[PDB]
Amino acid sequence: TYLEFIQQNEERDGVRFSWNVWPSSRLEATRMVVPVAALFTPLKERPDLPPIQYEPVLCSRTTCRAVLNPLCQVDYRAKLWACNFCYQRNQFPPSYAGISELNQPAELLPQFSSIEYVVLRGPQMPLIFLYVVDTCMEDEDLQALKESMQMSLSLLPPTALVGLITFGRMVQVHELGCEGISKSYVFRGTGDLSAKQLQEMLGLSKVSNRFLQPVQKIDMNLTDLLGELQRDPWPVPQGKRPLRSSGVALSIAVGLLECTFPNTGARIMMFIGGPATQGPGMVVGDELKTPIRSWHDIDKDNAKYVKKGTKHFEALANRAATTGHVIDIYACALDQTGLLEMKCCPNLTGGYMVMGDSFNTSLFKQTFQRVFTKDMHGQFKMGFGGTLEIKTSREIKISGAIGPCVSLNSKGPCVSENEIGTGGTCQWKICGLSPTTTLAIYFEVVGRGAIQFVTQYQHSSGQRRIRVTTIARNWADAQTQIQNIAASFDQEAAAILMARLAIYRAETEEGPDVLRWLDRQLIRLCQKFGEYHKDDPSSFRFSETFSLYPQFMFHLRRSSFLQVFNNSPDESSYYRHHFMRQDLTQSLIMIQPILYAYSFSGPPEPVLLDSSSILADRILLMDTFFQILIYHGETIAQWRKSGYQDMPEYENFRHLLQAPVDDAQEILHSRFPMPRYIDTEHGGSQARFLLSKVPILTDDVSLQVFMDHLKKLAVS
Amino acid sequence: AMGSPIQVIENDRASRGGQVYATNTRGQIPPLVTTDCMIQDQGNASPRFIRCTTYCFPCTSDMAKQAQIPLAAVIKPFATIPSNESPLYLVNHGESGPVRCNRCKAYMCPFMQFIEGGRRYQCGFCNCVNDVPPFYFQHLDHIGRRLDHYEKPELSLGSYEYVATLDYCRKSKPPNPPAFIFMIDVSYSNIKNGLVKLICEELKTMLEKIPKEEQEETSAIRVGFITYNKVLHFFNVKSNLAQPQMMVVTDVGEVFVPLLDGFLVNYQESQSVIHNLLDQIPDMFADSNENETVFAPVIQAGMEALKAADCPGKLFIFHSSLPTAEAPGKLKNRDDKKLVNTDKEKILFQPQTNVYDSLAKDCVAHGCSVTLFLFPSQYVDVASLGLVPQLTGGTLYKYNNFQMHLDRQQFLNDLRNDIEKKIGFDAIMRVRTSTGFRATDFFGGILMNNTTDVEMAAIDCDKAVTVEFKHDDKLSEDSGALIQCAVLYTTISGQRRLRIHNLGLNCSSQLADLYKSCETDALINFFAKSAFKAVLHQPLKVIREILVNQTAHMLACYRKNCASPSAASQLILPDSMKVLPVYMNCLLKNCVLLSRPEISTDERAYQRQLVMTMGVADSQLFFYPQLLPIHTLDVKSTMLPAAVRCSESRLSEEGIFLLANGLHMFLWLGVSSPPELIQGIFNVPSFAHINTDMTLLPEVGNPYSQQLRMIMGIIQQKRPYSMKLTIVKQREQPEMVFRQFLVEDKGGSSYVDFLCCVHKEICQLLN
Amino acid sequence: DVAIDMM
Ligand SMILES: [Zn+2]
Ligand SMILES: [Zn+2]
Repeated sequence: TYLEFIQQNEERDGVRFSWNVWPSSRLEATRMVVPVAALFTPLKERPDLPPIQYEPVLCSRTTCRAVLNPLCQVDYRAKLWACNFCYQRNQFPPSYAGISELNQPAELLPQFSSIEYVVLRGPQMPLIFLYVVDTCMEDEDLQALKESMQMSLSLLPPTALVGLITFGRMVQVHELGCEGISKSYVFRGTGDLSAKQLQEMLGLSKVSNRFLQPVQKIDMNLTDLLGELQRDPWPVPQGKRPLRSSGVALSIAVGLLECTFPNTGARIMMFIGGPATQGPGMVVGDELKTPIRSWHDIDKDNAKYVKKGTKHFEALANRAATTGHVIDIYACALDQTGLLEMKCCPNLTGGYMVMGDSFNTSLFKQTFQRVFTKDMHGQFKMGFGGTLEIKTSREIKISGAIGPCVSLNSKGPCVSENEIGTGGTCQWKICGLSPTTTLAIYFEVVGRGAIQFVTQYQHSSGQRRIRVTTIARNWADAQTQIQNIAASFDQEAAAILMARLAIYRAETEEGPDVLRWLDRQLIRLCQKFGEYHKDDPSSFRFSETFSLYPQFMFHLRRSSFLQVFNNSPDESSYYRHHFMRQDLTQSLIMIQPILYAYSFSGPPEPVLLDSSSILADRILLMDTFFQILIYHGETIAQWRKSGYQDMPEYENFRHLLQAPVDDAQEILHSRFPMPRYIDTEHGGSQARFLLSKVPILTDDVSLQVFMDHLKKLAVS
Repeated sequence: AMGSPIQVIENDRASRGGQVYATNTRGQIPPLVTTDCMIQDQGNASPRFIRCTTYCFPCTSDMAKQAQIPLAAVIKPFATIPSNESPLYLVNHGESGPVRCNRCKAYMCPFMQFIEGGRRYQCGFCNCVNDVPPFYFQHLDHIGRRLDHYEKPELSLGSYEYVATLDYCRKSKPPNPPAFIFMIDVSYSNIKNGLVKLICEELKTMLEKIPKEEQEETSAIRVGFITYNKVLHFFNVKSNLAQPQMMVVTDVGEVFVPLLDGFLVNYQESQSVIHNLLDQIPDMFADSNENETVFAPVIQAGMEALKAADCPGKLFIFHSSLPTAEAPGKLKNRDDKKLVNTDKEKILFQPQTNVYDSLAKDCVAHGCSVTLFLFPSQYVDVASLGLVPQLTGGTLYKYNNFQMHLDRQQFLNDLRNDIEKKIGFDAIMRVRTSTGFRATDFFGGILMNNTTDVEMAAIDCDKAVTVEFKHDDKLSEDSGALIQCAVLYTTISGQRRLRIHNLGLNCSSQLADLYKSCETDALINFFAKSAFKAVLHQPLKVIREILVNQTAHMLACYRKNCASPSAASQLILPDSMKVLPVYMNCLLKNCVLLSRPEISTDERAYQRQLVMTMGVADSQLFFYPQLLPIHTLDVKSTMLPAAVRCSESRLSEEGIFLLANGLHMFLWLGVSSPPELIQGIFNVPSFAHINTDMTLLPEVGNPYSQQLRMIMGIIQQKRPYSMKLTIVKQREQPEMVFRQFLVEDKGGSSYVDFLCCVHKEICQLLN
Repeated sequence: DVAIDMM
């Protein structure tokens, strides 16, 4: 079964390709409309694997340097191995002497295509956590935030260095450990500062500080300072917004680490309760009169800050990524915080982007501690300053990558001229990564082809490591195997890989021509792989291998991911942020929400994302990725308002109501960005949330019409 | 053979001392500042508040130009009045505020002639008629006395205060009580010399003696603390912190105060927290290895801090060396040899950058006064570091090469003294005159943007402003010349108040009257300040020339117009000017108007500043030291020995003398100095047994060491700075310095030489 | 008036 193949290769190598059999020629591949691409998760959970404690063993050819893998031919009685990528003959290291056909090194076993090594680097660095805290918020909020911060500080490793910076009208860099007096360096929240200037001003040397100290040494002090922390003193005049120097506070935080611990794992965690109102990085004026930019405003070019503010954070993001530091943004406010302008920070470094109403919500508190989830051994499921390199067979080339990363601009034979997304390299830097982090790597064609992924990173344990995954798919003659190729199609993967290219463009100088291109490709794919007689819509039928692709597109093109005008620019940035990170599974739910129906007549069963699914005697659980909604049908809504639930007679009815609630509870823990919850019913104020989720190829129409206009264009 | 300074000082004490000087007559000539008499107001202002170069002005401009006698007034608005003398009365004129002439704006005083039954009073300064406001009307009686006079101080007294109504206040709202900001230089130098700890430790004691009116129970003045070294360390001392917080600003260049609330608190309320911080500061920087410091930023900060609390204030800055750290006001080591006919010598006495002058304006603009306690040990560029405090109306205290086991007491005395000083804040002095003449020039620790308002961010009982007048028109030998000094200011309790000083001088068409009414000390005070201000504008040789020639001119005029016929071999000097030459020569010998050979620019700039603030008592003593013979002392039954001329000629190898100018106090010992005394004073048996380098207070002694300490105390009494004691062993010891204060000797020219010179040019004016 | 013989 091709399905088992897809499932087993993702579980083993955390890899999912659009096609699992590749066209042996650039031409037929070009008109295969969906590029040979792959959704790739470098640190996929793999508990069944030992960390193997020794260096990786690489090909001796400088331009190659591939890692010894199962695809390599080995001549034990000559202690040599041929590199499957460049054919170079290589010698083994002395410690391998015993190597034999029946007792071979783990890296050579098929079961170990995809394995982890444990580098003997030397500098065992402690994790660094720098809290950058906004103080312009109500006492409820700030108190909650202070509690959430204390909580995390308790989960940090004793060796981890912690740093605290607070801001409002001015920016404060706290000197910790300093007992008996407690001091801090203050700067104008109105002017920028370089890493040097800061190093000079803070009176620091070059390359534990008074600012970044051990958790096991500061605990008392920091936990005291946190608790004694009060909101920004400077009073706020009526009709005005507080003076929040978010842009400068972050700049000072980046600089602080840039001149003390460059090139080592670290999280710069900034919490904000409102928009930056005193740049650089300034997002909106201080007079409440003016509302924070909208998508319309920004389009009518009536947003005077967006370009300047964004340019600022972008600069910061590239510095931090270049320095190997991660930037997380936790923004909780009743209105926009400026995420749009700041997105590149957590987007470019693998940082987190968290939205919310107030830190004083279970939504936030929960989300924040999930950030510090530990593995079976009590270590954060966090990786730092990873370097990703991808080797490909000579018949293949790398177009580029789309996802949390930054190009290292490492040229080579594997790079392609025609680049996609973050291209022109065979190496990317991912400062922050988790077992979930997934990237889209696009390839280009120019017996099996092979690709290897090498991810070096700093494990939360301080242990330096290299994760290696080598895969090989079969080459195919498209003029004699179109079938063998079309059967290898992965519609779910293709769907997401394509959505990732569409969304990437939607940011670029490209406007609504996205839907256009997106639709043009759907049609082309239908034309090349659909069954049909020319000019006969009704005859069009897709193999079960493709049947769902058209529907995926239907839901993509109409998603908040490409139709921003119904959300604020912040939310839009938020959704995209998470989508471009996700693995296949979660990605699908994002693009096409799941809908389950509950009723007395049978167990819960997924149902069409259609109105037809909304029935009076049925309860619905709609799982978009960002929210979990439960909808009571008209009949059920009444029995509930009547109270039958309490009566001992209706034991079952009480269960029916609870069935969906129970499952919502599981998701409301298992899912990282904790989703918003919604309990509604027929005619409820919030039914809207469900109803809404339920030339150009078409417009705001139904899946049926969409399929019709599609079927007819595919056949002419 | 001339009448000596001592003889003149003594004769006046004999004829006028221990007698009541009632200021009831018009152009009345008062006793010398050197004479101790009791003063009773009675119409005209006390000679303690204001003295004049002449108490009879020449009637016309030409007459004035004939005599060339500068017409000026020395005014010490808040001079300390003796406990045995009547205090000032506070006059309140209600809602309307103090009654004033609609034209010249002079305040209601003994100089307003009430007419027409007492419904209209004609102003005594410009002759304009006014309408006695309703609430103030009162009946005249026989010749106008108005049955009020003796009952209301503003009608019968020369000095008194008025309550100021809101339109006398900034932004038309009641001002706030001032605040004291202590700023300590904590760079290496002051950490080592133990100054930082000294200041912090001692500060815990003195913060208690902070001034507060009797009408209140606790001072309305709050306090703030800061430390620095190229970087500023502000401290939060709110009355709700068990521990003080520290906020460091490194953005010198665009300095700012990182606080409000927590900076400037009631010392009583936040007592333990402040003390806490004070105990800490010394340790905190103990290991600091910083040597470079900033300066302008410090003043900039304190001012900014005050502007924010929207209150006037005073900065107590404790600095040690030349501020070289990069930042505005950065000072270089520009001490150059451009000083004799350089014609460019003035530049040495002016601040380096243009920032200091601006900072001074900003301070005055916000009623911020800065007082500087300086502890240099090498060049410091006083012309620069002292500008803001001079212009801001503050005080400069310099302790060269400070050493704890010696200067501790001198400094702690100055500091205590300064914190307890009676002081006004955010003040502006205006000097109105009667028709005919007007104030045209001012000299003092002041700042002026227009040509009538003397702005003093702070003013104290020691400061004196010297005011020069010029003829506007012609005066009447009948009305004479009137003067009204008015000072608007804010009190330590935050009250807007007006202090008034009225003085009526005589006027005359006769030159005899002009001279008969002069006061040498007053004239000397003017000339000194006038010359010292000129240093920053003209070649010293030009200044000295002007002085000598004006001196010869004044005397030549008297010779050719008043003096009865006498031989040409004689030089005639009016009684009023007997000792004017001696003093004039002293001014000319002074280091400020002299040159390079020894004496640092830092010493010249300093002295030049100290004089600018002086009153007549101070300048008299400064230019003519007091030399007291100690070996001939009468045992326990003393009262300060008779002074002896400032010349070596009056020193004896067998004697021991005391010389003081108000800043320095020298204890001179001759070689054949009686061992009996050297024992009863320095506790050691012989002359060769004393070590100069140990200039500390010697106690013990029963008859003498006590009788000497008694006089050293009485001398310091009325003196603002606590003098630096310096012991001098006769033959070839430090004595070289000492010799400088024997102003009658050659050391420039001697007293006789100068007399000889004046006569030559007086004869040159062939007559 | 004080007179002095300059001779
Ligand atoms: Zn190779
Ligand atoms: Zn008048």
